[PDB]
Amino acid sequence: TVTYTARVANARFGGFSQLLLLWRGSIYKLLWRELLCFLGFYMALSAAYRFVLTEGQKRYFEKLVIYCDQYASLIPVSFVLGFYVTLVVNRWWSQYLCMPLPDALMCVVAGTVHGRDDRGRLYRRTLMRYAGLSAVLILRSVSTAVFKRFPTIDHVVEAGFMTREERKKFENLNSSYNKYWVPCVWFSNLAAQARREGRIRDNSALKLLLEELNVFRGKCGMLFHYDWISVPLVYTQVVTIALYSYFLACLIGRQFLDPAQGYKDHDLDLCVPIFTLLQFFFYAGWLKVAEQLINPFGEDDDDFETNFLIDRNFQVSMLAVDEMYDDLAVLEKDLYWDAYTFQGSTF
Amino acid sequence: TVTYTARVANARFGGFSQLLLLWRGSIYKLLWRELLCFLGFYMALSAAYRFVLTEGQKRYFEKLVIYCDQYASLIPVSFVLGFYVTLVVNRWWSQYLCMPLPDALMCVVAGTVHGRDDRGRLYRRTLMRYAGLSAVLILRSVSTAVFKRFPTIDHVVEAGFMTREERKKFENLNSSYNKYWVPCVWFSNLAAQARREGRIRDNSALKLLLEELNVFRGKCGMLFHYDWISVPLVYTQVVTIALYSYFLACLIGRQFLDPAQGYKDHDLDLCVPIFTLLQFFFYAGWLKVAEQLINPFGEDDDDFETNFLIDRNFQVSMLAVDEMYDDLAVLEKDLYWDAYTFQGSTF
Amino acid sequence: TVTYTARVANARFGGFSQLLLLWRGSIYKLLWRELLCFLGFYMALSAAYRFVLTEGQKRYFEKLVIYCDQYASLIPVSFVLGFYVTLVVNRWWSQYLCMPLPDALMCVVAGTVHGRDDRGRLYRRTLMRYAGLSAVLILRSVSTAVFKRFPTIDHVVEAGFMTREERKKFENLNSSYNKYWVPCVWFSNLAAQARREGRIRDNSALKLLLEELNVFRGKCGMLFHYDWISVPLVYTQVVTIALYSYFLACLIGRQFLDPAQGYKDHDLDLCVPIFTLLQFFFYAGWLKVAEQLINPFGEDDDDFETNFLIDRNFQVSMLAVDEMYDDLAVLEKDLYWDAYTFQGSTF
Amino acid sequence: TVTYTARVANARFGGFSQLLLLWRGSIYKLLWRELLCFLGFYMALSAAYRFVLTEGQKRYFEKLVIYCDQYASLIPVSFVLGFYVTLVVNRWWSQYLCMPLPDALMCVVAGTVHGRDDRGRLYRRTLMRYAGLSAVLILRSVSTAVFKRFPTIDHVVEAGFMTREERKKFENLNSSYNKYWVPCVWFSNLAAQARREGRIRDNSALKLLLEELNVFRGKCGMLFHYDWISVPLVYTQVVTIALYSYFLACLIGRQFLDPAQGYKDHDLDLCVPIFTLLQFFFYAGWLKVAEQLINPFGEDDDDFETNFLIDRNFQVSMLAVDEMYDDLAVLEKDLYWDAYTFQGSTF
Amino acid sequence: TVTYTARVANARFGGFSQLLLLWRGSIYKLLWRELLCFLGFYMALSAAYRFVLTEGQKRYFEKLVIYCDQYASLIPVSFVLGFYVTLVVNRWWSQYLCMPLPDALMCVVAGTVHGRDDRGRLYRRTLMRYAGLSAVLILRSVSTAVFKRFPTIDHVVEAGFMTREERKKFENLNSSYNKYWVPCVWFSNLAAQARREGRIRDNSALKLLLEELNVFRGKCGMLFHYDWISVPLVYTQVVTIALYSYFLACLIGRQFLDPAQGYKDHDLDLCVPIFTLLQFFFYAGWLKVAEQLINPFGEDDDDFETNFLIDRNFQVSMLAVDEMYDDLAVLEKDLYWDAYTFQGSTF
Ligand SMILES: [Ca+2]
Ligand SMILES: [Ca+2]
Ligand SMILES: [Ca+2]
Ligand SMILES: [Ca+2]
Ligand SMILES: [Ca+2]
Ligand SMILES: [Cl-]
Repeated sequence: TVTYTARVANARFGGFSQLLLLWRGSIYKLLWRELLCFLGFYMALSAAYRFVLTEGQKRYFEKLVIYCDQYASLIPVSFVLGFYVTLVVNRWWSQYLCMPLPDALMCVVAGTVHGRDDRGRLYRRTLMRYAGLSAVLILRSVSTAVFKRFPTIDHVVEAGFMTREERKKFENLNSSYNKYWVPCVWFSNLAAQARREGRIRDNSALKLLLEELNVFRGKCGMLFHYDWISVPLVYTQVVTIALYSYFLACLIGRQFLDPAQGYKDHDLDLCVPIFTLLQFFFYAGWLKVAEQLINPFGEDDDDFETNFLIDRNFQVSMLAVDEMYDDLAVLEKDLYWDAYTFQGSTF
Repeated sequence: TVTYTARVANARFGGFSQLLLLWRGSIYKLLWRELLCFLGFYMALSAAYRFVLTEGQKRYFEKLVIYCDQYASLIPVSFVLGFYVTLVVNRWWSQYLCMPLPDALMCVVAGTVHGRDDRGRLYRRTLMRYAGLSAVLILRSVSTAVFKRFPTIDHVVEAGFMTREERKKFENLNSSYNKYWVPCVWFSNLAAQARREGRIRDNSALKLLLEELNVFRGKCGMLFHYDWISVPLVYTQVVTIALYSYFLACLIGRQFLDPAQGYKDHDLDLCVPIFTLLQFFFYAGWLKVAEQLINPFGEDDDDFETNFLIDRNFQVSMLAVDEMYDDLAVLEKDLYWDAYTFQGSTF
Repeated sequence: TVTYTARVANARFGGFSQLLLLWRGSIYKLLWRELLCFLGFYMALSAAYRFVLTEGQKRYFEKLVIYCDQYASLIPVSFVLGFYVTLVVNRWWSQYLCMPLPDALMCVVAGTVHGRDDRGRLYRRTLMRYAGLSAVLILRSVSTAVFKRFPTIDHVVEAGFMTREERKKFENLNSSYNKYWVPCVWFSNLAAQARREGRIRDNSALKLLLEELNVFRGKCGMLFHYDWISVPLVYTQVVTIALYSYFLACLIGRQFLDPAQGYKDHDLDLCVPIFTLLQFFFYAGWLKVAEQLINPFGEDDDDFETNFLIDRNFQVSMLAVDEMYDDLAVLEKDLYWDAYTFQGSTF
Repeated sequence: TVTYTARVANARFGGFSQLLLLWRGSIYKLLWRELLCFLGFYMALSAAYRFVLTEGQKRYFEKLVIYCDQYASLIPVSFVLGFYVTLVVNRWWSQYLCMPLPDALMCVVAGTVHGRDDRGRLYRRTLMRYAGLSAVLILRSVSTAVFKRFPTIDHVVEAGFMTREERKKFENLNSSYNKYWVPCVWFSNLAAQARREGRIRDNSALKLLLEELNVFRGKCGMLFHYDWISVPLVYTQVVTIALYSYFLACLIGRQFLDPAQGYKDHDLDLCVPIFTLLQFFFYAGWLKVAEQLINPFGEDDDDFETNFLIDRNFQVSMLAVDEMYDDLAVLEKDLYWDAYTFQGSTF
Repeated sequence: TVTYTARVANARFGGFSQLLLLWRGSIYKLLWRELLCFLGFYMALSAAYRFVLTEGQKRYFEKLVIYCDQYASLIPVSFVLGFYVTLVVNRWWSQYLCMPLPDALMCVVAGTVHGRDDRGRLYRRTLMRYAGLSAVLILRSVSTAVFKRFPTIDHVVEAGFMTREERKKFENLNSSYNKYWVPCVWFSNLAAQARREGRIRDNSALKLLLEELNVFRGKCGMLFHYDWISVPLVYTQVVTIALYSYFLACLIGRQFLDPAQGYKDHDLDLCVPIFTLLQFFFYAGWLKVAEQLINPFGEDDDDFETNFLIDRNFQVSMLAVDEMYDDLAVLEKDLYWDAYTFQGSTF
């Protein structure tokens, strides 16, 4: 994730111009290799036309260039590209919204699971750790960065998210499918035990805990579903082929023809195809943004910071349910007890 | 479902190029027959023009080709195609999101339905089996793969989702409509019985169970509704006719005319209509993706894996509510009890 | 509703081609009269130009035809048509999703309203009948098919949805607005009475019943709102005028001019305007789909089957709450008690 | 609101043609003045060109007309207009969905607030009146029609929505912001008092009442937010300028030039610019629909009927909670106790 | 926020024309500098062509101008601009909807937290102050205006949102991440303490309080997420480059060429490029609206009034939970106890 929100707080004279000088998470970084390859192929073809082909071969090549220039518009590059990019971007934001967070669960646990002794601390910490463990399992299933951080369940145990006994129970479970849900069932069982023990004082509190757990588990399952159901491969292949074929055609149709031949619209020999290069930049860059966003759990610059989120979530949950439990400041009267540096359209 | 999420984790130099070599769930697989038919018809027309027609017939054919080329643009192929494909894709993702899953219900049941003896196991297993049976019934109603797996209710009984006594009750019910909902009413009655028996310990737990059951049943009903209310047949017919008529016109208008006739824009005889073939590839491929996604419960490569989901859901639910019930590891202090391989825009 | 989901389960070679042979709920059925009128007017104008007008009149007519052909593009037919059709289609699916269904309510009632005697049956049946009656009232308010089935409240009473005493109470209520909500208030009062009587055993059950009732009543109210707030009449008039004016202009601009006059682009006299007819087919068909879908409660082939839904809902609700109440099969061990015909991207 | 749903129940031969004869809430009503002004300016320019300018001035004017005709396409009228209209229409439907309705609250109150004596009637009536008063306050804040009906809080008191004592409390509250929320806090306090008094019999009933109150208050707040956060003024100014500049350019570029000058595409002098007038009609009408819908609480024909809704809501709420409370017909066996005028795709 | 809802209540003859005279929050204010720079560069190039270049240099410049004019269309300015602006506008409205509001929480607190003595006042005021403090913390994290108002936590303490003891607890918490959530955990702990003390009378009331708290905290977290996950920098760079390159090309291609050279379409020398300036105005203005809306928490005229909202929310919450608690007017019979200044489509 490359954040630039602060730079664009206000619309200024050189507002978006300053952002053109950024390299990390930039379009130049994503596309310079492809732009170089396109320019090299175009230059090779141009040099062959200028210095290799004979006069008759040059005449035939000019006819072919005119033909390609006139008929390359038949490829609906923008038609397919726009739909594909819209689908990818919508999926991208939806996937970000599906990353589980323990904030609601930690607030509920701090408010509902009680006891200042070691057993109450154990209950709260274990519930939050079960939530975090389920999140870690799903993330290592769907994210390459998290998987690299946790290439085995032994790594998860050493990171403290799972214990050795929990590891034994986890591995002894006979199931050929992803087990990211197991900590959620552990959470349900532990919450039921706490309610039966009196640590959770009422049935409404247990119900709220279970509802928060279901929301968390649903976000984990949504992450799994997004990982499984990719964007249809047909769409990806179609857009890739459209872009590739269009610019392969432009390699010929956008060639500078000899101005002495009087061809319509071929009157200025600029050598470098500035506008063809700009069009390639824009279209290939659109597709490259789609490529980067299609799997936002990779290791691109603009991909989600899943490891940072794991660390932050675990730290915050443990703090909230252990250090902050029943640790309020005395009720004091505030500043305005005795009371800077629109009413409507019809009023 | 053809998953390629891992291949596209990062935006690489040859990122989407590698995906062009996939056959299963590809555009080539879906469209090679149609492309071959179009090319064969075009080649037949070209050969007839080149070797059969007389000089005057050729002149008239050239006039007709020019006429078709100039007036085939009147058919709004992209206008209708884009709207149709957008509608189909939105319905496709919505339908996937409507497939029932027992995860929330299994967590609630493991947390709320109690008893380590045979009766408690029976309660939990039967509740999860009722959910799974309702899902199986709706899926065999709407999915051809599931129906092939379960062509009769006898198959459902032999698969273990229904018992013989439940089968008798199910068949004795006098109703001419789909009975996918019957297991949900069984679930409600059984949950009420468990609460009255004391297995469910509080009214809040029963309420949460019923809410989860309603969510599950609502997803089943949404699957039924999507199966019933197809995309309007008028739209399908209109898009099919638009594509067919446009490319039937292109069969004539895209013909290579004799360059010796001096016709504007007919100067190079390439024989093979490369760009016409590419345009057909793209437009027909867009419509073929729509065709494959319109009913995502068929047997296409990219259709949903409903049988796999049935098996996974049943296995996971049974495991969670039977083997994992009240089977927690002792409360142990975690690694960080005593405590790898951004704050905001204004900070 | 014309359902063709099964025909399109798989993407086949002749996939959407087979659907072109359907008449009921087809584009041909909706548009053949208009296509015939357009063709007749075009043919009348063509015959007048060919056999009536004098040479000078023909020259002026040719000038007018060229003028109309060149300036008819100024009418943004697709621009307005696409937005209108998108709005109509979104409203159409939303309206279908707003049709009330008693499934959630029937499950809750079967689980919460108790008693195997006559009084308990009366309670459950009356609650479900109140829901069904409210749905019937709203549907006869908004649907022409339902209104034809129930042209008076006497018809509703004879259909069994309302009793004579309930009819007296309903008619004695002094209100000038639609009374579809009255059965919902009856439902609330009856549920409160049942809870006070002990038939509903806990306050949570009553709360769940009231929440389900509110969801049902909200769907009824949404149906009322969609019926009341039509698509803005300005949009309908604008799209109708755009289509009509565009094709009235095409009646002149698309005329076949005498090829002996050497007019640019008028070189082939085909008599029949194939592409103009195809363009009219597509655009007028788009508008006709909008026309059919704008009020989906009419009597079009693709309109919702409201009477079928009323019958199905009443039958299923009565069955679920009366015959299926406390009618479970004994708890039996299932097939897999002792245990056919993907893990992630990083795995 | 101009409702025409019944007229469009079925797709008929003259389906949308009949709607062209409606005046109230029509495009003609909204746009005839602007169309007349455009036509008058065009005619003035045409007369000046025909009868005032000298030959050399006419030649320069013809050059300017050709220049304007060719370069007026640079203004992206449709590009900005479509986005603006889509935004406005989405906001319009969202705003309609945000108008508070007392139906859910009245059902809950009739089911939960008890007592057939004067005190129970007082409780129910006062709760519903507090909801209605909050709605009235917000509506008079955001709607010009409601404000005209209630130009002062004295008008609200005389309408019966507020009492004199409540008025004293309302005015004594020291707050410089809109007070539409005050009746909701009164509702919360009164519901708490009723629960403490025993009129509300359980804590779940009070919770459901408070949840319904929060939904109602949230809709009121959404109305306030929509009133406050207008569509960005930049967008409105940009679209207005685009339309105005485009058609000011068309005033010159669409002029009929002398056919004797042989200018390309200027061969027929029709005097009246039929297609330019039609294009203005369509584009200006699109913007006028946006103008009418941008604030749907004004006094346009198609604006929401806020006063009617206020009256209906108050009448229905009072009826439901006072006359219909505990006023059920005896439990009678229905018609079908002893039992007119699809199963799936795979079946 | 520049509100103009009242000005546009009705569609009038000079409806949107009046809005063109507004300066604050206008397009002119945002874009006059850029328009001036573009005009100055164009004028410099024009003067150089007219008075500096030699005849041969002028011929080459004319060729280059024609080349740029014909090939500048290859840059898909509108294609990228529309998608970018749509994304930005959707994010803008979503971000506004995510600003936390205490209305629901204040209603719940006034209805559930009881006691007319000093301790009850302390409880209610402290709960609402915790909500407001969490909102202030997140807003100063994401908003530059709020941060300027509260550049340090000392400023927050002096504003009365935090106490000195709460400040000590807040700073002693060992966490490297944003602490906006800490007041929410304080709220949970304080609500639990109040319930244990009897101030909250039932478990359902505590559950409702915790649910409202979770909604509030979720909106705060959504604000944080929107601040963190910016619009992809690739999209911003691509749109900026597209606009800049297109209008840099127009600087040359839109030059007025010497009419004596007989160049096609260069016949009228107007000196000032009116339509090029209008096109720049529209496209650059679209991008400037995107720039202003991309971070709606800056200090633009149309940015959200976060400080006003903070003040209003605190004042209203304190009033509702302190002055308005248990402060109802006696239950009086209303005006209509004894009872101004549509039924459906089928009726
Ligand atoms: Ca990626
Ligand atoms: Ca399929
Ligand atoms: Ca209809
Ligand atoms: Ca209005
Ligand atoms: Ca800003
Ligand atoms: Cl609840």
